[PDB]
Amino acid sequence: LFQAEKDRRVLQMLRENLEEEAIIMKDVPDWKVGESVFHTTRWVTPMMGELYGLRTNEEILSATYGFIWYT
Amino acid sequence: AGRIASFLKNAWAKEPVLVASFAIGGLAIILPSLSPYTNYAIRINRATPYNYPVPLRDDGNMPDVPSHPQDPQGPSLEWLKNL
Amino acid sequence: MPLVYMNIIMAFAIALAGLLMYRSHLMSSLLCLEGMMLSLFIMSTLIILNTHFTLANMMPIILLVFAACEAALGLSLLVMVSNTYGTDYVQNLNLLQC
Amino acid sequence: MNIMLTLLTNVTLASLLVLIAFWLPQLNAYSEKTSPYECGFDPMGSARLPFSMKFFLVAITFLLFDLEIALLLPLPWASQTNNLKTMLTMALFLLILLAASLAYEWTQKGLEWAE
Amino acid sequence: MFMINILSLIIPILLAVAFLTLVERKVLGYMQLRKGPNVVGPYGLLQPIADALKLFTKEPLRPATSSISMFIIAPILALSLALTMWVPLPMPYPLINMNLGVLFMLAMSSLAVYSILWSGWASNSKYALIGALRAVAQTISYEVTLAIILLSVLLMNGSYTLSTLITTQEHIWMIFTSWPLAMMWFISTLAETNRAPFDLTEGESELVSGFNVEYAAGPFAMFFMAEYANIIMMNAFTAILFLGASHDPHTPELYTINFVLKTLALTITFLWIRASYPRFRYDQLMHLLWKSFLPLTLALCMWHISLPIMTASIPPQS
Amino acid sequence: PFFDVQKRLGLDLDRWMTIQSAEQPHKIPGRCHAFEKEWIECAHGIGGIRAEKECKIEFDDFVECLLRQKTMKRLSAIKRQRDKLIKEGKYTPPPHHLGKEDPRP
Amino acid sequence: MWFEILPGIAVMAACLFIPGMATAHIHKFTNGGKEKRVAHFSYQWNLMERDRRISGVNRYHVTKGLENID
Amino acid sequence: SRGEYVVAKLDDLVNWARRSSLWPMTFGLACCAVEMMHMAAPRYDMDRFGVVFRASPRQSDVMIVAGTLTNKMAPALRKVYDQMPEPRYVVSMGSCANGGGYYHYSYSVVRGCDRIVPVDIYVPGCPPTAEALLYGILQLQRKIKREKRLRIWYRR
Amino acid sequence: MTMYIAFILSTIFVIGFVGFSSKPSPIYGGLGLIVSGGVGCGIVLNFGGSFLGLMVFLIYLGGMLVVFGYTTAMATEMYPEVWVSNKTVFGAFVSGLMMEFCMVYYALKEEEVEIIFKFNGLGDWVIYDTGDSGFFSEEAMGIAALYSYGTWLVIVTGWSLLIGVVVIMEITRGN
Ligand SMILES: CCCCCCCCCCCCCCCCC[C@@H](O)O[C@H](CO[C@H](O)CCCCCCCCCCCCCCC)COP(=O)(O)OCC[N+](C)(C)C
Ligand SMILES: CCCCCCCCCCCCCCCCC[C@@H](O)O[C@H](CO[C@H](O)CCCCCCCCCCCCCCC)COP(=O)(O)OCC[N+](C)(C)C
Ligand SMILES: CCCCCCCCCCCCCCCCC[C@@H](O)O[C@H](CO[C@H](O)CCCCCCCCCCCCCCC)COP(=O)(O)OCC[N+](C)(C)C
Ligand SMILES: CCCCCCCC/C=C\CCCCCCCC(=O)O[C@H](COC(=O)CCCCCCC/C=C/CCCCCCCC)COP(=O)(O)OCCN
Ligand SMILES: CCCCCCCC/C=C\CCCCCCCC(=O)O[C@H](COC(=O)CCCCCCC/C=C/CCCCCCCC)COP(=O)(O)OCCN
Ligand code: SF4
Repeated sequence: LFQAEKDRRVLQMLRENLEEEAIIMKDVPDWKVGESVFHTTRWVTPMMGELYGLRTNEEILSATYGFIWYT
Repeated sequence: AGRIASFLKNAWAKEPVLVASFAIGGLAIILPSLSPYTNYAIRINRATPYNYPVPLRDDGNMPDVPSHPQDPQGPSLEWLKNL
Repeated sequence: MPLVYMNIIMAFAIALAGLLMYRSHLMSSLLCLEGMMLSLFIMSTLIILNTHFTLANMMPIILLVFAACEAALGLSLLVMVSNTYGTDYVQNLNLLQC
Repeated sequence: MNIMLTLLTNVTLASLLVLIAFWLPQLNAYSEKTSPYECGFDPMGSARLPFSMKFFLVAITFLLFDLEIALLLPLPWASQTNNLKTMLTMALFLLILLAASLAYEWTQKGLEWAE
Repeated sequence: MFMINILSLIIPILLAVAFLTLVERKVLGYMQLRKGPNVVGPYGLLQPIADALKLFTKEPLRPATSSISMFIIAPILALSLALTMWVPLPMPYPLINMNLGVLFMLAMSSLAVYSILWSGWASNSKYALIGALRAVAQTISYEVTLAIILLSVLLMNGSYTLSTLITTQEHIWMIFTSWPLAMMWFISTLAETNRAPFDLTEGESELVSGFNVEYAAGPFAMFFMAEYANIIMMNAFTAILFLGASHDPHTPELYTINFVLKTLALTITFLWIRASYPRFRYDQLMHLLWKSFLPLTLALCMWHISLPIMTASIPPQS
Repeated sequence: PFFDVQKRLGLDLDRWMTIQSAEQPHKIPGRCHAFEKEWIECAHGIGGIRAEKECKIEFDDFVECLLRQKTMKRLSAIKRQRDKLIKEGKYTPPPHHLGKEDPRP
Repeated sequence: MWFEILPGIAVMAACLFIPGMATAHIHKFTNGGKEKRVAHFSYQWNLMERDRRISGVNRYHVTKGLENID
Repeated sequence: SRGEYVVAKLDDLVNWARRSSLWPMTFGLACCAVEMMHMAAPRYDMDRFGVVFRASPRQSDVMIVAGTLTNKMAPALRKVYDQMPEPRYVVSMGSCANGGGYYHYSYSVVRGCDRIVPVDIYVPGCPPTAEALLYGILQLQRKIKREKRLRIWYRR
Repeated sequence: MTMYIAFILSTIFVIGFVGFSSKPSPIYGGLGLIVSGGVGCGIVLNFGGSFLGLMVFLIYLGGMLVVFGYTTAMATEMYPEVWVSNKTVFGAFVSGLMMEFCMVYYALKEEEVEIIFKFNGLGDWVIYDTGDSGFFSEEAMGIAALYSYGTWLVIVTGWSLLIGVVVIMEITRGN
């Protein structure tokens, strides 16, 4: 169950980032929206700069150091 | 037979700390090789499920693989609860 | 590369420059050697943790061990030189020329 | 984050205590008062003169012995492996080599201080 | 709200240190057929307050030949580290929960020796230097043995988490399993805290005052506070390590009372020891720690590695 | 020079630690296990000279996984364009990118 | 006494009582009255974050029972 | 006035703290040091008054001159007096320290330690009894109780 | 850019390296190395390496203590040097600080390549894993694998330590 919820959460965050990208870079000369950086076409686990890139510093700080800093 | 006894007596009279250390270290070296519980410790370590057990795709001729966790097939931990 | 990586690399470069530029004391150069070892430890640990190379996690510890063997070696020499001159100055090591 | 706050609090409290210690009382410092203490008479030489270490070889050995404990500290986690026989053999080998090094230093008068 | 917890840990520790001094004086007095402080306050209960007030209103001296920065920094480091060592201790809940709390105490105790080293060297006087070098020798004597004893004892805990020690000793005290290690640990804690018969760094009869001979008033007070806080902290650590109080999750103050009573017993034993023995010689301390404690500790480390595998008794945690 | 005693005796003194895709304890994978596996299976048996040219795609993907330079470049460009669009004020980022989201389990 | 040493020991015991009970009470006060959650490993941290997410008030200790299944 | 009341109260607190914690330097010269030891002995137990010996001059408040001060020794006494941080007090115990005593007409004896340092209390006797030294110490405590530094500062 | 904690720690690391590389009295060099060791322990902790950071800090503290003891005996130098007691030491310290600041400035606002690669900043939080699994510590498991996987490493390390004891006792013999 945790795996299923994690998969949906990651996919939704990626989709939201894609929708915001489609709006932000509408008028950039030759920007192809949603372009991968890998030649391969298989699934690649996101980098947490890809998931929390367009979010506030509080949730970034949580997702990065919450477990380490929790005491 | 007679030299070692005198040497041990002198060592116990003069350096009991060294005699105790050597005896304890020798026991630590020898005893594990003569104990039936070392295998049990290995089995207990092997019984701990740190990772998820990934199921196998049923090909049709694996009788020993269970189809449900409560099915009689598969490894049993009954030896552990009685230990 | 992030800023932390180049900060560690810069620390290594600074410690190497400190070793290669002797002032008078051999102990100061040995401290620079230990600093280089420390920067190497930090760099290797950061790389291993970032990439989740699990087995390589034992590598930095080993790197520490042979660091001590280098320190204990150097200190030993610093004793002998001192016993010859009453001073650990590197200027006294000039009996052999090129 | 909480440990950082704790460290900052402790250091701040200690520094504040130093500040009150140095700024609350009345200070009358003159040269005789601040002179070094050597039981009523002036020191002959400097306190920055070399001071012989008679336990220097033990001090050097302490470095290697200190790295040995760093090697031995992951043993509680190592005891959870399936290859228990191998791990036990290697742990006993490491301790035996440490004991042998201690014995070698002991027998060759390495633990006796210099006179 | 975490700041309030920090204060609730820090202020009571300092109060306990202040009254420990009064207790120390009274215990020594009654063991010497006298009374000790009984005039300043009823039963001398106001004597520590008078001592604190007197020390902080007295003139602090800065020696002419001293190095000012290290001279001022060293007492700050001493007191700050002494206060910091308390945060991972479970009583029964720690202020800071660490996976490796034992290693944290080891490292911070190893860093607390520099306050005596920097203090002695920065005083720029001969007796202070002799005290600092005695501290160097003391650490060289006890460090390896203390670490190996800690590892051997914790092999039956399964981790370096301090709260797990409560679960380990739910039915029996660890002193019934490792009393030979407990004795060596107690002696090493005496050596680590610079307490009699191992108080060489001060050495009042030999070195006048040792490393802190040039310190006066408030900085001297902070050195004293750090030393006594270290006494209480180390005895609390020993009580957690070898005399495990039973913990009721719905009734934690029962554990707190039990743990405090055990810590007070160990501290009173420290004071009792100070009043009974002559001082060691520091070379004799090194020889005691390296020729007697070290071989037995190595043998017992091998034994405590082999035993859980021998009997199939390995603790749970990874 | 290299005397391959490990290959001759089948000893495996240090080969267990050379690559991150090689039998970790508790089957814990590396961050770039698939990329390294693909590159190794591409370059196996054909020699270094051929592997440097014919397995360049797999190696470039593996390096991108290891250091993520292109990913950081792309994210930096995205955030720079977003900052430019917001400074003159015609973006108005959505409420779920500001902390006003409704989280899912 | 010899029992005149007891008042000082009692004061020390009272002072040493305060840290543990203060920590326990503050843990109860700030964690919903039911003990502070321990996260030594990432699985427990994931559980805590999930509890915070599904709580609806952004507090992990706010526990949702079988009243959320319609 | 409120300020006068406040300075008087703070003055009383500081005086109480200083008189209740008097730390003499571990320092003796002659016969009188034996009676000083007997004052520290269980029968009198100076420690119960808050009076504790300390070796270092930097951690001391009182110098008890207990014995003859000779010419050879006077610079050392002056030096360890100067290294005491303030406030500091000196008690002159015995005839030799008070005025020279039996050795008043000697080529090598300082005729009283008050030629070298200022003295707060003089304790007569050759030697004074440990009870007499205790009386002198309590008199010094009373004298410290009388002093008014904060009031004098306020009336300045 | 988030809380700048890792960057601040790395900068203090570099500053301590400059401090002990300027080569003042070895007392102050040991102090600078101790500061660098503690700060590097903090850096490693901020990445999940609790054991490694604590381990290296504990090792360094012990090592520095021996160095202090040896400095008081063989590198004493009646007027020991601080960073402001000599023009050479102060110049080296200022040069190190200025070079560190210049490199940080060049790599921070812009994206410049110094030797190998370049940097834009972005904070070190970007390159994390997102991995969500485990009832153990990966670092602890990897370190504990030394006694099952790294038999060869244990053998060579133990032989080296024993040889080191023999070697130091041979070197310091004299005669
Ligand atoms: C327990 C731990 C926590 C405590 C929490 C409180 C922290 C307190 C801070 C610690 C310091 C305590 C010191 C107490 C006495 C004050 C000393 C100093 O500040 O006063 C004078 C400061 O005055 C200076 O001479 C200059 C004054 C003005 C010039 C600079 C200050 C500019 C501020 C503007 C003031 C104008 C009005 C402001 C209204 C808000 C210096 O006098 P000085 O003789 O050296 O020092 C000896 C003090 N004696 C006499 C008591 C023994
Ligand atoms: C052919 C050469 C022989 C003569 C020359 C001697 C020079 C070499 C020095 C010693 C040689 C021994 C090294 C052999 C490599 C050890 C690794 C291999 O043999 O297997 C190990 C077997 O090691 C066992 O512990 C027994 C060997 C240990 C021997 C004790 C130490 C003796 C060395 C003494 C010589 C070194 C220098 C002198 C020191 C005093 C562990 O196997 P296992 O754990 O199942 O599986 C691991 C893989 N897993 C994790 C995926 C499951
Ligand atoms: C929140 C706290 C902040 C500051 C912290 C500092 C600690 C607070 C101060 C502690 C106060 C305790 C002192 C009171 C003890 C007096 C005991 C009494 O017996 O003394 C009497 C006289 O007492 C003194 O005259 C007055 C003492 C106190 C005067 C005012 C106190 C005001 C303190 C308020 C706090 C101010 C701190 C400011 C900073 C915030 C006479 O006794 P004495 O003759 O000797 O003994 C003779 C022995 N015999 C009897 C056997 C023969
Ligand atoms: C088989 C397993 C062994 C490995 C495990 C050992 C664990 C750790 C113990 C070893 C640590 C290193 C010990 C160092 C060796 C010391 C050598 C030495 O020099 O000792 C001499 C002393 O000579 C000796 O070696 C002591 C006597 C012989 C050694 C001890 C006894 C040998 C083994 C006895 C126990 C064996 C089993 C017990 C028998 C049970 C009864 C049947 C020291 O005397 P001095 O310092 O010169 O004294 C000066 C002041 N007068
Ligand atoms: C079936 C096998 C299982 C394992 C077998 C284990 C059996 C163990 C049998 C022996 C165990 C003894 C452990 C004791 C370790 C040290 C003993 C020792 O030998 O040290 C002494 C000295 O040790 C001391 O006496 C220390 C002196 C300092 C004393 C300080 C105070 C005394 C202690 C007070 C009580 C301590 C209470 C500890 C427990 C507290 C709770 C944790 C050596 O000194 P020397 O006489 O000079 O001889 C060598 C030179 N020829
Ligand atoms: S006054 Fe009398 S008892 Fe005291 S020192 Fe002089 S001769 Fe001795």
